[PDB]
Amino acid sequence: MSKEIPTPYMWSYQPQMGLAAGAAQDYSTRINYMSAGPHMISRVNGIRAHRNRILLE
Amino acid sequence: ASQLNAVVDLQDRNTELSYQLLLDSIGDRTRYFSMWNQAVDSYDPDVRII
Amino acid sequence: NFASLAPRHGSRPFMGNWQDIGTSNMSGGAFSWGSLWNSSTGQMLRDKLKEQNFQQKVVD
Repeated sequence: MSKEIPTPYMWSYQPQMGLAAGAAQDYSTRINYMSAGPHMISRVNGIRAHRNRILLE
Repeated sequence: ASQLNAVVDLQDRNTELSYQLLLDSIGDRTRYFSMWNQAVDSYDPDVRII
Repeated sequence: NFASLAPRHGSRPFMGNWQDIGTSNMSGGAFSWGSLWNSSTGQMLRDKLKEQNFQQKVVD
């Protein structure tokens, strides 16, 4: 969502040709915090930021 | 005060079956407990297999 | 000192835990290893034989 902490995009492999097929945002591992307050919501956003830092690097 | 829910239920989960399996796992099952109507269903193993 | 008169599991006298020395009474006292017209001559013998061993917590 946020243009600064974005859910990452995960590639899809085509085994047969060896090229990489289209990718997409990850949609199986999202965290549902829609029932949380600002504390945990900030904590989760920080966690996703940490994950993004790990990936980029 | 917090006018927001705190129990999130999806259509995928099957809490009935999960509770059944948990009851089977943690303790004995064949025993009968009338408080929760805790009676497990079964057949006579002679009726099922002649 | 007294390890000589003990069964030995091999260069290591088999002296048990000392924690164990006697309390039972009537409430709060329980011990492990708990308890547990002829129509069809099928599983009747199986159930009669079923009263011969519990593997519940067999320990060795």
